[PDB]
Parts: sequence; C-alpha cells; structure tokens
Amino acid sequence: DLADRFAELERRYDARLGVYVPATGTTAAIEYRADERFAFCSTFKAPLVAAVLHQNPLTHLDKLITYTSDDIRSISPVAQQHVQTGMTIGQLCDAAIRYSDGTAANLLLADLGGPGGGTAAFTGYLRSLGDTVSRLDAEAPELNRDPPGDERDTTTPHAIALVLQQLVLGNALPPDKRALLTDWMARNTTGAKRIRAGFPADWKVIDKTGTGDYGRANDIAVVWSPTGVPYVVAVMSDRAGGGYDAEPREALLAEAATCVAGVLA
Ligand SMILES: *C(=O)[C@](NC(=O)c1ccccc1)(OC)[C@@H]1N=C(C(=O)O)C(=C)CS1
Repeated sequence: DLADRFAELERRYDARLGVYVPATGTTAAIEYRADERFAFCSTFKAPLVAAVLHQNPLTHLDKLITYTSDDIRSISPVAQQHVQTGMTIGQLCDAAIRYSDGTAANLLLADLGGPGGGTAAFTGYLRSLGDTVSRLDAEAPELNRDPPGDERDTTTPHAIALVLQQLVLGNALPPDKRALLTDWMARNTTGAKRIRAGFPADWKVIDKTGTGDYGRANDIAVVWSPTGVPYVVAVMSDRAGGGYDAEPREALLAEAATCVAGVLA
C-alpha cells in the first residue's frame, strides 16, 4: 500500500526512490528500496563531521587548517572565501554540514589520515558503527561523478539511517559532541525544499542533503513530532535514464516525506 504510493511517485518523476525510517517501540520500519545502493553525494559530510569529533578532543576544533586556491575542487561557498585566513576544524565542520562545502569536506577527510585521502579512515568509522554496507572511495568530487551501477561511494537508505540514528539519537558520540553535530544539522541551509518541505511545520527537522549527476537527490533527517517523538528519515533518488545531465527532482523527496509523515502521524 505504502509501496504502491512510492511507486506512483517513482512513475510521476521518472526516478528511482529509496526510503527508510527505522522501526521504533510503536511503529514498524518503513522501507522502499531500502537496501539498494545509492550515491552518497554530500550526505557523508554528516557522519564525516562525527568521525572528526569522535577521534579528537573538543580542543581539536580550534586547530587552524591552511589551504590554497587550488585545493578548491568543488562547490565551496565558504572555503572559497577564506583561503587567506584558513579555517578551524570547527569552521570546516560547520560549512561541510550547513552549506555542503566541497573543500571543507575534502580537508576533514585528510585530517583523518591514511590511504584514500581519508576515505578508508572514513569507511573505517562507518564500520565502527555497524555499517558494513557503505563505502567512501573517492574525494570531492568524482564522488558524484560515478556511473549508475558503480558501487564505489555508495550507501543505502537502510545503512545511513541506522548510522544517523546512532549519531543523533543514540550513544555514538558523548553528549557534548552530540549537540555540536545536531546543532549544525538543525541550521543546515540546503534542505528547505526536501524532507523539511514534506513535513508539517510543527515537526522539528534536522538534516543533511546530497545532490549529484544522473539526477541524484538525497536527504537524511531526524524529525520530532509536535509531541517530541523522534524518527530517522532517509530518502534517496536518482534518475539514471536521463543520463549524466538529468535534473534532480527535489519535489520527489518532499512528497515522499509527506507520505512518511502521514504514516507516522
Ligand atoms: C553534495 O553532493 C554537494 N554537491 C555535490 O556533490 C554536487 C552537486 C551537484 C553537482 C556536482 C556535485 O557536494 C558534494 C553539495 N551539497 C548539495 C546539497 O544539496 O546538499 C548540493 C546541492 C550541491 S553542493
């Protein structure tokens, strides 16, 4: 029944949709193509910032990172404007989450160490949380310039939602670090037309979005009902038949979020 509605959405948008909301004490898990792989795009930036927080002392946030104009490979609304000053690990965190800054992310990986510019260390951090499915192989970008059917740089709605659940609602991070991550996602500036648009205004929403080629659009959120009940919502889509230059349908993610809201309501 729910599946049928999701399918209609799939038809209505010429897209592939993947949805997952973890089960709770009173609601069954919601799932559509929950175990199929979808490109991370920038959604990794969120558990990345938790990788960075887990590993180091709070104090580490103040550490200044220096980079050059050639380090700027991808959309960098913030890092582009600070080549002269550089940014603390804290300002990098903030921008990788709230503005989806491609360079801020590229830096924070590095700051994680080891082969793959940091991607092994990052996939290392996912594993540590029980996620054996997801994998980040490449750096920003290219991460969103893979072919449909390529398993590098992918995750599932299932896998990312359980991760996000531990970060924000669970015990993955000490409380101090927990509120840093959560507060940064609550003030995300890139998601107003996604999960957040599909839910009544009186539900609180935090999230981190992802966008890529082949009409890739993702959104991962934690929502709070008017009464304070939290749920984790993972919504992912691509439109492979439109090819590389296919356009991401944001209204797909907003609608699927409305279907989800009605079922949680
Ligand atoms: C996230 O994926 C992001 N953008 C891209 O990767 C990207 C988008 C479009 C074309 C090429 C690459 O950086 C990885 C940032 N996040 C968003 C977002 O909506 O959350 C973007 C829309 C683009 S920048």
